[PDB]
Amino acid sequence: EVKLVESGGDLVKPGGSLKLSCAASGFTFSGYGMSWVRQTPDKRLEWVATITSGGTYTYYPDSVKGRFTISRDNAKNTLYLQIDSLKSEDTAIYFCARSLAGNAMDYWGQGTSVTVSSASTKGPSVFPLAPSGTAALGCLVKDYFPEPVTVSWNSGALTSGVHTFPAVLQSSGLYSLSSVVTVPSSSLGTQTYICNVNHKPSNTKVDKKVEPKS
Amino acid sequence: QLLFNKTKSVEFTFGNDTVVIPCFVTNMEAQNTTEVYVKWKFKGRDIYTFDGALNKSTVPTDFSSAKIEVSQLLKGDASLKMDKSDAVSHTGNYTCEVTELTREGETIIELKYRV
Amino acid sequence: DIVMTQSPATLSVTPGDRVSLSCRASQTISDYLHWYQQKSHESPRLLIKFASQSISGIPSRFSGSGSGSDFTLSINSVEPEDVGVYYCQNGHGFPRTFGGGTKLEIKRTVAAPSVFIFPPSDEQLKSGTASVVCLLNNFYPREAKVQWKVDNALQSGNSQESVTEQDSKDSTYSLSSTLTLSKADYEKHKVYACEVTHQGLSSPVTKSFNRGE
Ligand SMILES: *[C@@H]1O[C@H](CO)[C@@H](O[C@@H]2O[C@H](CO)[C@@H](O[C@@H]3O[C@H](CO[C@H]4O[C@H](CO)[C@@H](O)[C@H](O)[C@@H]4O)[C@@H](O)[C@H](O[C@H]4O[C@H](CO)[C@@H](O)[C@H](O)[C@@H]4O)[C@@H]3O)[C@H](O)[C@H]2NC(C)=O)[C@H](O)[C@H]1NC(C)=O
Ligand SMILES: *[C@@H]1O[C@H](CO)[C@@H](O[C@@H]2O[C@H](CO)[C@@H](O[C@@H]3O[C@H](CO)[C@@H](O)[C@H](O)[C@@H]3O)[C@H](O)[C@H]2NC(C)=O)[C@H](O)[C@H]1NC(C)=O
Ligand SMILES: *[C@@H]1O[C@H](CO)[C@@H](O[C@@H]2O[C@H](CO)[C@@H](O)[C@H](O)[C@H]2NC(C)=O)[C@H](O)[C@H]1NC(C)=O
Ligand SMILES: *[C@@H]1O[C@H](CO)[C@@H](O)[C@H](O)[C@H]1NC(C)=O
Ligand SMILES: *[C@@H]1O[C@H](CO)[C@@H](O)[C@H](O)[C@H]1NC(C)=O
Repeated sequence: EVKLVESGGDLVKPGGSLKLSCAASGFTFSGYGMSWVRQTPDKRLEWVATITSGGTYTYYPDSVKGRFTISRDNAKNTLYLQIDSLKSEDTAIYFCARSLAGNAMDYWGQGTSVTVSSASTKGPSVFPLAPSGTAALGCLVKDYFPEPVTVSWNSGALTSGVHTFPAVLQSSGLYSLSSVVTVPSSSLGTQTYICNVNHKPSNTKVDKKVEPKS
Repeated sequence: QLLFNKTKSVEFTFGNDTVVIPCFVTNMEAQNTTEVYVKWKFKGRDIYTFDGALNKSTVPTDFSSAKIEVSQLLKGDASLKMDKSDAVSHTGNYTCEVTELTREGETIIELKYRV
Repeated sequence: DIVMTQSPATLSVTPGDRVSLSCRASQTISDYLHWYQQKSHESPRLLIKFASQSISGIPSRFSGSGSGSDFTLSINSVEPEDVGVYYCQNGHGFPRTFGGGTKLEIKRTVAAPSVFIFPPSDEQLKSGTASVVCLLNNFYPREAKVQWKVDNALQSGNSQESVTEQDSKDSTYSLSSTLTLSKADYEKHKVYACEVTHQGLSSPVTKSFNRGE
């Protein structure tokens, strides 16, 4: 199976530099053009770079021309995007894609997140949303920066009835997110419920057990 | 924009070995045919396509003999070859469209029957 | 500077409908136009290339048509799992540009929200801020009004809402509203109430608690 895995996204300050990477497998890497596409928080997609299968020719829109560099190592099946002189408008999810004629992109990676900001990273505080035939409980993941956080329940064993909501930007500049799960009311006090919060930009993981209030 | 060694028109007789309509891109930059798409048009209809990603050519029934030599494509040679019996009823303007990853171009050739 | 226009931005349709999505190009691009779908929390995937060529592994209900400047993606007998955003992309013209996307929503029967209220944790109250959370779970339509009352006094300007994308199975939405108070203001009142207005409720529904109960 064709598989593309981006890495290298991080929080970076304006004017800084960042090198994104994409590992490719499941196809003859050296036989295909490759591209990078970014998706801004408004959810619009923008093509930013394409490279031919031998690496010789590179193409960029005017918005990034002169400060993005795409490259590839066909012995290593790896695609790169170097971003220089970063601006706040470069904040986006960055996807690598296999490309065909007309830049039809028939396989995409999962994306890597880049945030351009002079603000410092901050890990979240995690508070219980304690349950009061169906009950609801959850975790409030408050005051972190930047996006994203990932939230799982019982280390991924609990998936049914879980809703993790879009984060909201507060007036302080930090993000706040809620994740809730609906469970049988008969499970409260007997079943253990733990929300696992991962905030890679601050290198913080938090697990919080959520119990009925005493 | 892809640029061409243009030709206004070519002529053929029934003494011609085969019918070749020239299409030569002078600034081709593709490095594998997966990056390339070739379309040949006649009187508004697509009469030959080569999809390089899929290694797949498509022709209508009145152009069943049309082909390009794929080994020559990355040299910029997208010339269409067809039998005389397919050509003799289809004289006129042909359009050659070549598309790469980010660049493309087209050129027009008139095929004429002379003796 | 080619411009790709997708209109409308949002399209609500009925399961079983034959749906058509529009894409318009600011210039002629013949049949060099591609279609992608991006489901929520996924990356885009190629549905159709060059206006009408189907991609291996794509459901056969997707097809495309059009040439020149106007293009259509067809979904014959749309399904609830087709909810998402659909993007066109030019294959000619520079740069390779994406349309703004059309978000496909599935219409279903009205489902009233299940409403839950959560008081702030004792732990958060220590640090000077109180967050009261109200959850509206698995409802349809998406339109829903949540009003906060504190000792039966309407609150304004101190709440934020967040809505999930439409679920691909039951075609419902979920919504959370968070009321943010200072700890000092929170300790001055007893009744915290979340009042929900929605089409599925014959009367606005209020969930409340008393601080310290
Ligand atoms: C333009 O790009 C195309 C592809 O887009 C190139 O054509 C490919 O060339 C590569 C490299 O020569 C071929 O890769 C080799 O594939 C062999 C198997 O492929 C066949 O069998 C599989 C089933 O497993 C089918 O799915 C497939 O359709 C084929 O029928 C392998 O046996 C080879 O393995 C060897 O090399 C690897 C390292 O890469 C070692 O790890 C192995 O041990 C072994 O030594 C190899 O993987 C590929 O098959 C070709 N694809 C097609 C579709 O033909 C063109 O060469 C390129 N044009 C240029 C560069 O001008
Ligand atoms: C389009 O199809 C052609 C075939 O019509 C593909 O070219 C062929 O690629 C295969 C596999 O790489 C070659 O077969 C193998 O070649 C090696 C190298 O000598 C040999 O050791 C193996 O035993 C086997 O013969 C084949 O030679 C080659 N043919 C030609 C004419 O180049 C081409 O890769 C395809 N392009 C695509 C799908 O983009
Ligand atoms: C039919 O045959 C004639 C004669 O071979 C071809 O004319 C030649 O075309 C080549 C390629 O363009 C030129 O290099 C020669 O100079 C041409 N010769 C003459 C005498 O003009 C013609 O191209 C063929 N027609 C088709 C449709 O293939
Ligand atoms: C275009 O014409 C020039 C001059 O005859 C020639 O040198 C060149 O090889 C041609 N290019 C192609 C792709 O045929
Ligand atoms: C071929 O095209 C040119 C313009 O591109 C035109 O002048 C000529 O008449 C055409 N030949 C026909 C229509 O037979």
